[PDB]
Amino acid sequence: ETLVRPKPELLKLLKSVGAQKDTYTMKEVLFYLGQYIMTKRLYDEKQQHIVYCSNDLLGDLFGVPSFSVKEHRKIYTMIYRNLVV
Amino acid sequence: ETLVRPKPELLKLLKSVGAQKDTYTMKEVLFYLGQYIMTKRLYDEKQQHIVYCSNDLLGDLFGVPSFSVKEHRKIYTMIYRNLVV
Amino acid sequence: ETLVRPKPELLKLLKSVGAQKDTYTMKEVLFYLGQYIMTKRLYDEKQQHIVYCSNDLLGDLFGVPSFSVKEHRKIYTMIYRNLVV
Ligand SMILES: CCOc1cc(OC)ccc1C1=N[C@@H](c2ccc(Br)cc2)[C@@H](c2ccc(Br)cc2)N1C(=O)N1CCN(CCO)CC1
Ligand SMILES: CCOc1cc(OC)ccc1C1=N[C@@H](c2ccc(Br)cc2)[C@@H](c2ccc(Br)cc2)N1C(=O)N1CCN(CCO)CC1
Ligand SMILES: CCOc1cc(OC)ccc1C1=N[C@@H](c2ccc(Br)cc2)[C@@H](c2ccc(Br)cc2)N1C(=O)N1CCN(CCO)CC1
Ligand SMILES: CCOc1cc(OC)ccc1C1=N[C@@H](c2ccc(Br)cc2)[C@@H](c2ccc(Br)cc2)N1C(=O)N1CCN(CCO)CC1
Ligand SMILES: CCOc1cc(OC)ccc1C1=N[C@@H](c2ccc(Br)cc2)[C@@H](c2ccc(Br)cc2)N1C(=O)N1CCN(CCO)CC1
Repeated sequence: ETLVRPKPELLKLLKSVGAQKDTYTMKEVLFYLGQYIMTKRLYDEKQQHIVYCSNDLLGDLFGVPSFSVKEHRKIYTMIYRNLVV
Repeated sequence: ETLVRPKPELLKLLKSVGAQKDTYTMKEVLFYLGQYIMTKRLYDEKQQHIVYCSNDLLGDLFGVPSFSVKEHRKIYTMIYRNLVV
Repeated sequence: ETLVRPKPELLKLLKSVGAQKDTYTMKEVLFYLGQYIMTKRLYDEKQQHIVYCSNDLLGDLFGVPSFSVKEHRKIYTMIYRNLVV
């Protein structure tokens, strides 16, 4: 049980999909992020592993137009930058 | 910020010297244990780096009668078992 | 409470971390030196117990490129060379 504290904007994001805490485990962070992408359909209708986030609050936070769910380190890094760490 | 959550006993120990939260960074955890040990003089006054936790809550929580503050890995481990981690 | 007087060099250093006295108590100093090192990020990233001070005033004061926080007398010996009396 290793918790993290998301910054104001990220916490706003997680909370838009049901999150209710201030600190979370990374597992929870990724879960909520996953749900958010799926819910707002930021993934490519054709190939679901490609995420197109430009034009969304998510794009702002990750600072990239798109990314692959395979790029784990890149993903951990983009989340990192959004952590009161 | 990387937070951990102390089990009830460790949490009493921590709060017995001033702690006021439920989750802490390991830096804050070790800071407090430091104070607890100093405030109760569990350290050997003839070798200040040796800690004798025998017959003390810290001893029941760490499962050792003594240890050196130089055994970092050992200390992180004894602390791990007292974490809802 | 045995107050101590840090030479000009070291005295100026402690100050940089928000210290306000010409004399302190070892417990106070070490706490600050620890703060200096940490936030200054002078420790090996995969072994926080290793301190790389070269390329820093601290290395000057101690006269060492690096050292381990486990080297206790050495850290005392080094601070005793930075103290009046
Ligand atoms: C948004 C679509 O994401 C996927 C697409 C895939 O296409 C084949 C396969 C796996 C995923 C997927 N992997 C998950 C994940 C978790 C942590 C890290 Br680090 C990386 C990836 C996790 C995820 C979490 C956060 C972020 Br950011 C990106 C991906 N995650 C998911 O969100 N999904 C939703 C889509 N489905 C399809 C179900 O058949 C699989 C799981
Ligand atoms: C999300 C996966 O994270 C891990 C996976 C690991 O697999 C080898 C090992 C360690 C971690 C881990 N390291 C933590 C961390 C904290 C600060 C910085 Br700077 C860097 C890393 C911290 C972390 C924090 C932010 C980010 Br981004 C990535 C990792 N963090 C975790 O969240 N962990 C470690 C503990 N475990 C379960 C152990 O019983 C869950 C995952
Ligand atoms: C209780 C005895 O404490 C010491 C005695 C020493 O003898 C020379 C040297 C260092 C310490 C000391 N080191 C600190 C520490 C922090 C993290 C890890 Br992991 C290990 C050690 C930290 C500590 C924290 C938690 C735990 Br468990 C053990 C040690 N801690 C302290 O509590 N200190 C700092 C050093 N001095 C200054 C006055 O003599 C005594 C108090
Ligand atoms: C005390 C320092 O610990 C680290 C030092 C590192 O060196 C770079 C890297 C990662 C960590 C680190 N790993 C985390 C962790 C959590 C669960 C498990 Br199971 C294993 C490891 C978790 C941890 C939890 C409990 C215990 Br016991 C030991 C480590 N955790 C941390 O405590 N931290 C705090 C310090 N930061 C960087 C601060 O600038 C990194 C993460
Ligand atoms: C800056 C990192 O320092 C450490 C790294 C360690 O790595 C495992 C373990 C213990 C310490 C540590 N020991 C403390 C200390 C106090 C008096 C003397 Br004599 C020697 C050491 C004291 C210190 C004081 C002055 C100087 Br010089 C060097 C170290 N002190 C600290 O500064 N810290 C701060 C960081 N934390 C992380 C815990 O998760 C541990 C304790």
